[PDB]
Amino acid sequence: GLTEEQRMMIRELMDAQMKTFDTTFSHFKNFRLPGVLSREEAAKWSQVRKDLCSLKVSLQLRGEDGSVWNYKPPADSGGKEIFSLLPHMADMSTYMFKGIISFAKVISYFRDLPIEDQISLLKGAAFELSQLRFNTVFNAETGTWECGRLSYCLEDTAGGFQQLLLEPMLKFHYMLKKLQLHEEEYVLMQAISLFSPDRPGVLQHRVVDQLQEQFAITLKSYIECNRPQPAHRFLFLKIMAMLTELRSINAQHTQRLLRIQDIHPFATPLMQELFGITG
Amino acid sequence: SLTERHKILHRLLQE
Ligand SMILES: O=S(=O)(c1ccccc1)N(CC(F)(F)F)c1ccc(C(O)(C(F)(F)F)C(F)(F)F)cc1
Repeated sequence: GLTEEQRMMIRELMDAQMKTFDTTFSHFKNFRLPGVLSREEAAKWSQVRKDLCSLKVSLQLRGEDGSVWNYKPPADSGGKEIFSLLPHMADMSTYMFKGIISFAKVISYFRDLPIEDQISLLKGAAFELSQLRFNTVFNAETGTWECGRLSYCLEDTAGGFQQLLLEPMLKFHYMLKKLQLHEEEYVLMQAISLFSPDRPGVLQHRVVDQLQEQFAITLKSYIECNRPQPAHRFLFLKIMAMLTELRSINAQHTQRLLRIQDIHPFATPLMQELFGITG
Repeated sequence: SLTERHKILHRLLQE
């Protein structure tokens, strides 16, 4: 089994997960919705349309009484029509972010770090931790993020499957999902990501690194103590491979979001801090 | 400051 330190490391992680991850999205309300409606910048738009392109989603709002509101976004054309779902997303992302921040807070190993670092880490891992939480509510069978009463569905497009997979973000959710991971391994993934000793601004590199290794090691043992099936050989390695891919998708997504924010500002105050949105 | 450039985030860090 796991050492007694390990066994309790997973517990504080799980506890933190349970106290800050509103898996039913019951406290997510008062959010915005789509209404009931020149050479340099030109190239910029061309890129934005390519950035928001295969991230297009449908929004469904199943109500208490049994009513069902459904929003199908506009197909590509003109301009502003490709930003109609951005304000709502900004509210989801912000709601998700607040949760992440809480998560890091109750974690004892995080609190014992210099606030500067605690910020560097949150700054450099939010999106990542957010993707890991969303994955738990992703239904790969229907390409839809089931978030309590509201759900986000993927819009089929050019090339279809093999095409969507060209979108790192999309591929990341489908491959991660394929690994059918436990809550314990998801929360360990979050910790390992949170304590990345290589994020910009991080001061105590040697300590954080010591911490990431501690978690990485717990995950590795956990997998051995709970999945000896020769089939699960390399599972730990597949996950680390995933975290690395996620870190790469996160770097691009930031650049992706800036390009968008540049053309059509939308980020919330908090998002601005987290993404360093210039002003 | 890094703290000074993250009001809310920091503001959220203590409660
Ligand atoms: O799986 S997502 O993380 C997601 C977002 C909100 C609710 C459920 C799931 N992902 C979905 C998509 F299909 F679009 F790829 C996503 C990632 C990042 C974004 C944004 O960064 C922002 F600002 F809305 F958060 C942006 F639209 F700009 F790309 C939007 C959606």
